[PDB]
Amino acid sequence: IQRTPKIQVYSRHPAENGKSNFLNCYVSGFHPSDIEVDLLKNGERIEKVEHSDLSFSKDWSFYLLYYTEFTPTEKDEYACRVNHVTLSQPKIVKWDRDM
Amino acid sequence: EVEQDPGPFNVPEGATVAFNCTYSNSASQSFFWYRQDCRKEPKLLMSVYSSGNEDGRFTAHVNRASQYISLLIRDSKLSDSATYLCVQGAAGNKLTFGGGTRVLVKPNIQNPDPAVYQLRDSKSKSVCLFTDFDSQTNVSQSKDSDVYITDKCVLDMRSMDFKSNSAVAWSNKSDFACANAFNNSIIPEDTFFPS
Amino acid sequence: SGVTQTPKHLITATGQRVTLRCSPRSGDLSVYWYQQSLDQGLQFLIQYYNGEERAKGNILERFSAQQFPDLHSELNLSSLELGDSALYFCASSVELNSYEQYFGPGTRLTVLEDLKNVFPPEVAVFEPSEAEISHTQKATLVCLATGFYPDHVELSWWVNGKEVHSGVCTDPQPLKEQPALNDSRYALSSRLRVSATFWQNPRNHFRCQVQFYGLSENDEWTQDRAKPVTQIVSAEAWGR
Amino acid sequence: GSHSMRYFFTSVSRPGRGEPRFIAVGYVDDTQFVRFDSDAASQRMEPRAPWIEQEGPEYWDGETRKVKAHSQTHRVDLGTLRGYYNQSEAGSHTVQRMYGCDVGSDWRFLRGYHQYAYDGKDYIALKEDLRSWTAADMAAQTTKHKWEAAHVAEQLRAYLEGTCVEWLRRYLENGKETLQRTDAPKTHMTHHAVSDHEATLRCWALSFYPAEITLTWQRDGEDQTQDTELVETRPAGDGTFQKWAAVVVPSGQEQRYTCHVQHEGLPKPLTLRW
Amino acid sequence: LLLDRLNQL
Repeated sequence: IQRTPKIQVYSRHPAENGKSNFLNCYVSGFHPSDIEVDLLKNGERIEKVEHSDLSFSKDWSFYLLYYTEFTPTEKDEYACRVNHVTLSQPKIVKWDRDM
Repeated sequence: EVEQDPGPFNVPEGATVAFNCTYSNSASQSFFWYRQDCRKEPKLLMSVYSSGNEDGRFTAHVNRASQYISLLIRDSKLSDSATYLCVQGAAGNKLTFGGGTRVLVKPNIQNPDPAVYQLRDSKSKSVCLFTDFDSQTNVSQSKDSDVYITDKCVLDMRSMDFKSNSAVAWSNKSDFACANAFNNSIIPEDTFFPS
Repeated sequence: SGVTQTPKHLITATGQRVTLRCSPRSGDLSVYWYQQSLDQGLQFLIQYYNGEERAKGNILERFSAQQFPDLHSELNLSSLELGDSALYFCASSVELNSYEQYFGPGTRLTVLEDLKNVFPPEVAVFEPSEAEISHTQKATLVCLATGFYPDHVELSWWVNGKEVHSGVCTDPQPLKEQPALNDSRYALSSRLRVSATFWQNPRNHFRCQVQFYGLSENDEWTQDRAKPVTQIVSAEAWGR
Repeated sequence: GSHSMRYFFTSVSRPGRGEPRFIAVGYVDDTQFVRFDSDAASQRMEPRAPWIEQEGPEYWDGETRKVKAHSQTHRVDLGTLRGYYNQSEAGSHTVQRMYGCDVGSDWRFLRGYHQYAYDGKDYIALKEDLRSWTAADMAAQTTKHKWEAAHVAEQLRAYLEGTCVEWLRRYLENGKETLQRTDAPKTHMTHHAVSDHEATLRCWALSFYPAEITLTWQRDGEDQTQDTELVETRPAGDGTFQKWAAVVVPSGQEQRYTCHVQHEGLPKPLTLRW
Repeated sequence: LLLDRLNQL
């Protein structure tokens, strides 16, 4: 069985320009567990990103939280790139602070 | 991490005997009782994975609060005389054995007839046979060297429905005599000394 | 077949090497070695699974083991010491990580300082007393085994060519013929009791048999006496 | 409140590249408290909550030895299942295992679990009576006959009804300041034009613990399913959770709609209106 | 606390 990741991109706390925060990319519902997830700042990959320990839901599908400390600015763009065997091309999901 | 009572527990035939074994690590959660006859291999008697387990005349019980394991033997038979090993499983793969509890089931001698008899060599020598005494009689070793006395031993004529205690004494001394062989033991006052 | 082990008994001198062999239960892939001593009880040495060493107890450098493609195992002990005297138990289990370990019958190893003092037993049978027959209508035969060393002996009673267990008691431990001396030889007694009428039938034959385990025929013997090899010593009596 | 302890194990083969990757995680409720990673440097069970760090070295030594034995058994399992399914020796495959227990508000045993999946498909599962098995296909039937003959369910039940709830209750007390806490949702509603005549109302719940929550939309007092959307509850990364629910409404009618949030931390369900 | 007892598929 394979399943396609769901992807949400969001800050840990309400985004305030100039105030330190955490940028999160949450992938869930996917199988097998092999997956690439990167945080992007203006299209460039962020180097120091952490992630939670591999875990799974009651239906055996996996979920992971990727995250990194960041200070949002009015001008800086942020996004999450996800690649997985179920995806024919990589999914990029932009962070939308006013959702 | 496994400490049990060494014994020997002397149990009247048909009685109930119980002993404890304690474990040190509160995370331990798998235990067993093993039986081992002298110089033979340890054999699983019963497992205990939860609060307890009852298998027939045997009953084991894990007091997870007290951190000890118990075994209970109801209507003790002479065949229950053995060493009982308290056994802990760790990590899923490793057994840790306690030093063992020895239990000796004593026969209920209905008609004790304590006597000391002289047996002679089949092919020429003699030996003293203290026999038919109640299981409360203790046979001691002799202070004198060159005087050999064995422990009490229970035999069982199954077909005759008869059990008997005996001990054997022998020496190579001229001054050795069956009337004097067991003088270091408290023997029944009505012991038969046939001339 | 269950768990089997060879040899059953080994008598050796300090400084020698020995090999213990174990064939696990058919279908079992794990084999375990255990050591049972008087001073520390049953202790886990080492486990193999499908040819690979997998868990290790407090096994000494001079101990080494192996599981072969046919899954039998070999335990090799070198530079033997007095302290290595022990019961060595093989065990097997189906799975890698299991508490369901089935034990073999054991190999008994005795390490002596030298073999100067190994001795087979002398075995003698003693007929019932007339006093006991007339007093109890029962008849007790006593078998003595004397002057053996070490104490690897098995005593058995045989009536009319068939081994008996009813009405027999053998001492559980040999006694020291000289308790003050270490290396003292041992004695062992057994009784067999029958009805007076069964002893009185002259067609009944009684034999006390002592299997003694000692030196192998391929052991060096410098002493001035017959070589104390693994042998049976017996004594007999007929009914009367 | 009722409570749960869960252990989750993933083993992924990588033939030619060493032993399988093995990750074990332990949870109380929605709080992770331990992990092990076969590829990490420590080679130890590691604490992931503050209240588990108070356990001494005996606890950590013992959980490390157990979790490493778990990894070795599930490494053998990958090999076994490969044979069961007559699969090539080359490919990567995944064995997952979960076990744990639920307790009620009196912290007494409610139910236990012990179940496996292979390549994301159900393989074998202990049934709710803790005495029988659900085998998902014919390889798993082989396991089930073996486990029935070895009376595996009986030994699992001793853990699930006993040890598992005893240690769950230990963690609930030692960790009471965080495990027995409820963080109430912080709530607000956002609004977006979505067409020339429609708008999206989004009802937000932020910073709540535990993860269980209910977000509902009503129109003129009636619960509304048409044109609503629920996002999966997600971790904030600080131990609390986040969730939103949105509905598309005719523009000019925003004020006939209300969002309704229920959560254990709320003394009374909240009602939000645009 | 982990379960110690392990059984192979």
